Amino acid sequence: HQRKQYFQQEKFIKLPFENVIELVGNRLVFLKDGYAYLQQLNLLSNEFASKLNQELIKTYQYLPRLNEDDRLLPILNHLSSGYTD
Amino acid sequence: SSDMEYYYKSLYPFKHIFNWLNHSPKPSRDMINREFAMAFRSGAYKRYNSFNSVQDFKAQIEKANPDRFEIGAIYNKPPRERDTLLKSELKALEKELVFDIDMDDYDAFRTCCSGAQVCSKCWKFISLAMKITNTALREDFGYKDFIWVFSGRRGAHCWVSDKRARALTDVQRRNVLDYVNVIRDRNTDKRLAL
Repeated sequence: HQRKQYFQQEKFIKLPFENVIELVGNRLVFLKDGYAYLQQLNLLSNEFASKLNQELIKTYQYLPRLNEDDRLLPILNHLSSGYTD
Repeated sequence: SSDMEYYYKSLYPFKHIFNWLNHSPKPSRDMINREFAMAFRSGAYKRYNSFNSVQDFKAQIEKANPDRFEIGAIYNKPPRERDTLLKSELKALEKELVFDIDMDDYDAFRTCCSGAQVCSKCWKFISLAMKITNTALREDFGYKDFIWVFSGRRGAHCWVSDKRARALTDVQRRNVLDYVNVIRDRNTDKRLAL
């Protein structure tokens, strides 16, 4: 019943299967007449994660050009290591 | 050898193969830059062959007299000029999407023929194979120009020449394959558990 309720509110995306081949191979997406009906939030989440990871690597490449300013690095170090009568 | 020479001389339809391979009455880069491979009776195998016209096709194929020749893809540069190019230069661009179906995987379920034999009774497996495959291509992928060609003994080759299908990359071809290939494990001693 919870799944049916969630499905009733869930929108879907119509697009070519050629852009959703990875989902197609696992039978995660319903197909008709060459179109794929995307469980969309998982797709948007995964593309966001991958894009974010690529941008993270880009910023890690360009960071030795950012270490020159004094006001930023202590803050970045503190919020990086903060993860640890 | 004499029969094969005569066959290439007077019976094989060079013009129709050239016209379908060029996809235009006028010769175009789809033919000059397409790779061809000839397999000889001695076992020699020559790749990177290409033809610029129907007449050049005829002269080269009659002169070499191969037992069979196989079709390659369209390249950015003429394959016959391969020895003048670096290995990285010859990039494949377009090839008609193909399937291969054989009786080899059905020997565990047929008794009308044993080993390398075939008749109408066992051909029903292959007929159902084309039926399901053609239904898939037409309904799910929308392809129109696909033709099946007998493999010579007991198999059938699919050739999808749709402009969308020719230009599909390797990953897209693999995706279509694993889409159609439901039975990934061909052994009969274990449950599929699909």
